[PDB]
Amino acid sequence: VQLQQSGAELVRPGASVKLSCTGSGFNIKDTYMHWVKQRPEQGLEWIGRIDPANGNTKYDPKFQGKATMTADTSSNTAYLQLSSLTSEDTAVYYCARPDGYYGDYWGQGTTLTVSSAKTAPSVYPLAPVCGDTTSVTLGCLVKGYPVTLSSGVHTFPAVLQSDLYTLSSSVITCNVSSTK
Amino acid sequence: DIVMTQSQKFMSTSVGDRVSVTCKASQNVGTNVAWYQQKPGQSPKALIYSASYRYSGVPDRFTGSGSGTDFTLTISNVQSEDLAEYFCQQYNSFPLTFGAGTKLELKRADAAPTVSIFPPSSEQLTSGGASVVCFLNNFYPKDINVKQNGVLNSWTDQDDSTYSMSSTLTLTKDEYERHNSYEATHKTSTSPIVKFNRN
Amino acid sequence: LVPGLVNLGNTCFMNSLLQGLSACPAFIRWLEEFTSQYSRDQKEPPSHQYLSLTLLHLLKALSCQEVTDDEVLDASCLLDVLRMYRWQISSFEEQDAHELFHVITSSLEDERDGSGSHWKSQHPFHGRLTSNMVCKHCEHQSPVRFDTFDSLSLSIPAATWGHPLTLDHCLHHFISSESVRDVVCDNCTKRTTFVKQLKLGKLPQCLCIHLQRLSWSSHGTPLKRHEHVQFNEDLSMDEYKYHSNASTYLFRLMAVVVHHGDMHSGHFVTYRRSPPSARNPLSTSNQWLWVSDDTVRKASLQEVLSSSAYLLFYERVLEVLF
Ligand SMILES: */C(N)=[N+]1\[C@H]2CC[C@@H]1[C@H](NC(=O)c1ccc(-c3cncc(C4CC4)n3)cc1Cl)C2
Ligand SMILES: [Zn+2]
Repeated sequence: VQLQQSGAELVRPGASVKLSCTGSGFNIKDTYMHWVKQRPEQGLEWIGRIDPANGNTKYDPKFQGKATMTADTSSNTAYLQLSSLTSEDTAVYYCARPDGYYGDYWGQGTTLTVSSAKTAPSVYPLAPVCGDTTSVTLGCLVKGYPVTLSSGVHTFPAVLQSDLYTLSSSVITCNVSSTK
Repeated sequence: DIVMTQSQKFMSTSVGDRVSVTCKASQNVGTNVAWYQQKPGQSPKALIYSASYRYSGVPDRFTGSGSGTDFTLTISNVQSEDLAEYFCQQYNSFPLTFGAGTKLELKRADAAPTVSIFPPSSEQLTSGGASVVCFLNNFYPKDINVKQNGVLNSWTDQDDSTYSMSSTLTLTKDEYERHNSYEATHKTSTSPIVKFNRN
Repeated sequence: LVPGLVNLGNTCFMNSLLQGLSACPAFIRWLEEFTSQYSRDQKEPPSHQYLSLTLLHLLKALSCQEVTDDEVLDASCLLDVLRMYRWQISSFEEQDAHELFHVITSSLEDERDGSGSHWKSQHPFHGRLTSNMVCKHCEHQSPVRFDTFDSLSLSIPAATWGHPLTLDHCLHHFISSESVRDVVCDNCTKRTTFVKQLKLGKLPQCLCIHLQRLSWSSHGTPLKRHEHVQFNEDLSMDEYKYHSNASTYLFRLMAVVVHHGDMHSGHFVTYRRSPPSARNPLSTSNQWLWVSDDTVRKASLQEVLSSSAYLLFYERVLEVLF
């Protein structure tokens, strides 16, 4: 019994977006339901609770002027609407639905991203030609990365500037959306 | 508003061990704390709804405890399934608030990393730029330190469960050739050893 | 096989409470004690006590097994005695188990305060709340104030996240308090803010919890709270107590009074343990019963723990050895 969410999206700063949720079991207005915000450094933050039998919800007072909530019942779509995005308003947004016997239901996450962009990158090798071997580890890197990219392999997560992510991998064959 | 102080971002355990992550709240929150679990790539899972009560599908390994202000989640006979992020959450008051999140890891015998450095490449120079990379792989201690400015870094999570790290410099060609005359330190080290010569 | 109680019309809320009080042996032993409790040598003979004896008469019959098969008793003999005290039932809002419990407990205390020369013992539902205030900038406290109770009447908290409500949450909501923002301190010699502690100082042997499931709505109509509160057979009170020491207080369930329906089809009912005196008058049973006026039926424990509690008659035990 899942609670599917809407797919992710990307916009420039100063815009506005709206998200969606729906599940494979009713009681939609016959329950409370929440939205929360997750970004790795600051962590999880609660933004509001919807009252889907009616619609006068409760918001976090540090969000109210920037986040708004609605929903529908016969079509199970509960929505979130948030506005005036900065690049600081990037995070994974979960919608949650409590249950009493099982642990409360959570949806597959929605990863809102915001930057001043709207570019399948280049790849470069990494070769220890110096030869001070005294059995060897080497690899490759990729410019401005969602990149798709055999044991003994370590790959690092992307870190990004100007919505272009520097990332690397370690073990030519750098093989070990965009096109190769 | 109200916030919960979690003790660390990171805790070390053994398999079959007993471990106790904690939360301390700003004010009296009664018995109204809940504990959650999240593994990388997943959505969160609720473990305990009051301070001590288990949901369905939660092993007897997990117990919650505390009242008012100081709270604890204890895992006994820790299984290999229990290496995840653990949050605590209030529901005594509006707004509802969480902690920062605590990851758990298998402790191990400290092991030095494997270090590599690479020069710029002719392809990278062909595009008009220059960039240098330092690998610090298979590190077994967490509090590694690696470093002038321009640095950017990236880290894997724990894998046998060693770490790994990447570190990078980026520059222009004429800037790179303007200065060729310029930390890899852990508790296993006596002093820094980083693997600059261009010719 | 406990005796039923006849109910025609208006008297179910008394029957359900009686079946509850009958499940607490300490209350029956107090009455056996209290009604026999006299002081030698005093020249003034004691004042009589129709209520204490009428109530013991019934609860002693509901405490032991039936003597005649499927016998149903008549507790209207109790209704007349209460009217000899001030109690004149005058509204539908008063046909309640908790209200009666407070009428009974007050009318017993009138009888303790009646005969004054002879010592009568205080009833086992009696406990004390304590209020105390501590200042944050100097970490020092006021001297305490005390208060009395016969029941912890817990208001039901409103939902926040949507986790199951527990008896712990309705208790911590009640036995706790906020901070005051303007009154001066002593140690800080001059305007200050301090924390209001509320805890319970005396714990009764018979502990009456009460969930405020029946109240009045915004504009005066009867409002019922339907959401379920989770409770356990054994309950530990060590976190609500004032004295900061390692001694332990633990309580075990004896009866649950439950309210079904509302208005036209509203009704009171009682889950309770079966009598102990199965040739072993000290062994508290573990077979539970469901009693509705003249109807008696076996009930499992999962049937009790799933019901929506109105009154919970907990009684203190020392250790969990069952
Ligand atoms: C037998 N079980 N019944 C008859 C006597 C008691 C019941 C039934 N009445 C009710 O069920 C009843 C009684 C009182 C209230 C009520 C309303 N508002 C507040 C309160 C509490 C006193 C604060 N009680 C509601 C009902 Cl439905 C008739
Ligand atoms: Zn002070």
